[PDB]
Amino acid sequence: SGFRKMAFPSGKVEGCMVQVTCGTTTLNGLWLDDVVYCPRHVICTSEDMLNPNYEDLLIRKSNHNFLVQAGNVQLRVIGHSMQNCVLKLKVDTANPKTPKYKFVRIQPGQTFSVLACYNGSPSGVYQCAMRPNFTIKGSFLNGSCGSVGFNIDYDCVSFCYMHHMELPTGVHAGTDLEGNFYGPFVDRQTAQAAGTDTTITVNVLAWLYAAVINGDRWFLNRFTTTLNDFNLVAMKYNYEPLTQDHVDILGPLSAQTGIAVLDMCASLKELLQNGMNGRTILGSALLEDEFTPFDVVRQCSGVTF
Amino acid sequence: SGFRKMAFPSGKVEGCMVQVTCGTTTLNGLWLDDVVYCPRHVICTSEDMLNPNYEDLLIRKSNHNFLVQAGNVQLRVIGHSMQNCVLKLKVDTANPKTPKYKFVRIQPGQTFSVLACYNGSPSGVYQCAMRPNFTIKGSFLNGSCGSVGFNIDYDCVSFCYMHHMELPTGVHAGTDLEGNFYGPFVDRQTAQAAGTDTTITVNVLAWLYAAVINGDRWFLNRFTTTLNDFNLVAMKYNYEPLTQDHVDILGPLSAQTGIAVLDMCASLKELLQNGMNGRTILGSALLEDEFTPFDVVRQCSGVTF
Ligand SMILES: CC(C)(C)NC(=O)N[C@H](C(=O)N1C[C@H]2[C@@H]([C@H]1C(=O)N[C@H](C=N)C[C@@H]1CCNC1=O)C2(C)C)C(C)(C)C
Ligand SMILES: CC(C)(C)NC(=O)N[C@H](C(=O)N1C[C@H]2[C@@H]([C@H]1C(=O)N[C@H](C=N)C[C@@H]1CCNC1=O)C2(C)C)C(C)(C)C
Repeated sequence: SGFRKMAFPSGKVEGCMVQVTCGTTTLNGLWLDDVVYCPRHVICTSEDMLNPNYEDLLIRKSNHNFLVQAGNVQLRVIGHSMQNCVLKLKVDTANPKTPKYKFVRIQPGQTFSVLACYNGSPSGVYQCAMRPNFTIKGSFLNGSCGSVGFNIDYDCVSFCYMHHMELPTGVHAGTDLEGNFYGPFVDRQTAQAAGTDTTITVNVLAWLYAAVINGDRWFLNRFTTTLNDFNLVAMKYNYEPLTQDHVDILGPLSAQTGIAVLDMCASLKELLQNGMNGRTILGSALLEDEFTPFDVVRQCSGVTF
Repeated sequence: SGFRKMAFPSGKVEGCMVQVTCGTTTLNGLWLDDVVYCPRHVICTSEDMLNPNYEDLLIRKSNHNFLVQAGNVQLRVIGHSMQNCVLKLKVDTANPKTPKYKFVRIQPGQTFSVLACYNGSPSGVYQCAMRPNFTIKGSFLNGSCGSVGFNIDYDCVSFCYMHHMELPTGVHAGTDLEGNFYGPFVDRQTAQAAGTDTTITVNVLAWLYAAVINGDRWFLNRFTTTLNDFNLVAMKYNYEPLTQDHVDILGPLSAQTGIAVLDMCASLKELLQNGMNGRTILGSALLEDEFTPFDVVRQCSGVTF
């Protein structure tokens, strides 16, 4: 037992991280087969990033201007193109450590692991959620761009995020691996605003099931509610509407614990209306919304990769 | 910016994880060069674990009784011995993925990453602290034993923990890699008690520096204190004494922020005496003590491996 914010093992992704340098700018790239994927603002000076014309800056680069390094080994670049906000650098060597992989675009509310990197080298791994406003709460410094987020399923790495930029209050924004931003953001150093964030209701419920599985049961009340009445109450506390799709997804945890989802909603309703009264749940004084239902099952059942 | 509970990249350790099976019991082992290290209770039946004589049970095992599997490949066992609570299984094949490594015994208050494994396969990675009562707050299920905790320094993996057992309230206990338990525990399924835990004062201060670095400054007051007066106040809140060694270790963060350690102690003193008044620090409603000073610098300066 015990319940921790757990990240995927990062070895498969570590074997794909490289360093990309164009002129004076160095960031991280992802090397899969014979292609290196990286953020397009590697081609920028600091001055360009205030208002870049990426197509124009790329036209004046040639293959040899991109210095790509896997550890202590330069990879020779033999073609290049831009896809949305990422560059694809074709190299003359296929990465022998390439995992089975997919590129996926995740949904708000879903979680993934981030391998933060600098100069092509891994610094650490942590778990994030795609917030409803399409930002993530990450930990990123200068040079971290090109770091990727991912999930693993058996042997298959699903890449879903590449890091590009930071927003007020330590908030981060990036693209999927086709270079399309999550959220209404562009890769330009100019004022842009995130939408209001909201709490991921289905993840709070998953985490309350994790608490019950761990023996933290004090918050279970004797009541049920309707889905409609729960959503009226949760709305003023800035919680996402709970849909029937969410209820079905919570099925395995509900069936395992013997606690109907709507009965857990009645307990959450009371927590939202009355507070915690100075108690904790799984050691936390705040309700937690960055564990999906699958995260809870994965951790409490010991799924491996 | 941003501050997350960050684990070390686990790839180097993933390449060392194997499965060990003796009779009906399967757990994890660590394969370095031509030796597999694993917990000795792999040689137990469930009944033996109530009161095992490990020396006696080991005498009736021979090399061939240990089934060691690296992925889909059986490693042939060619010798065996017991060192304290771990077994060393000598195999006929050196692990070609062996990192540069060391075995170290960590101190209470220090942190490390855990790669939780089942059947020799990684499930997830998270960061833990060795509590002052020599337990850790982990996430471990049946079959997780042999999972290891570690730190990385440049290229060198320092292994410091191997998992053996669970204590009341989701608390975990294990050994260093010479098989010596942390704390007053034995590997026997019989009542044993942990000591009272206390809060790691120097880590709380490190985390408050991380908060300042991140712009969360509301708790800084205008006061200083003496080391003696701080420790009198912290004692009734079940905080560890802060020593001059701790103050020196906090030097880099103090010098970086321009906040004398004893000035930060005066701020912590006020938090302990007055509470948070409904505010958070780095998103948390509780003071956090599982980041060391080096963890803070590593994250906020982007150290890589
Ligand atoms: C106003 C608005 C809300 C839009 N915000 C910003 O302007 N934000 C900027 C930013 O992020 N950038 C400016 C420039 C880069 C991108 C960039 O520097 N990315 C780093 C990659 N290595 C990752 C950063 C570095 C700091 N922490 C990270 O996460 C591009 C092309 C947008 C700054 C101010 C944080 C530098
Ligand atoms: C009373 C006391 C405080 C001493 N506690 C226990 O008895 N605790 C026991 C326990 O842990 N064990 C009993 C038996 C094993 C060791 C063991 O089952 N280890 C698992 C390795 N794969 C890891 C466990 C499995 C559950 N979660 C883990 O962490 C040995 C030899 C001590 C039980 C009750 C949790 C099973």
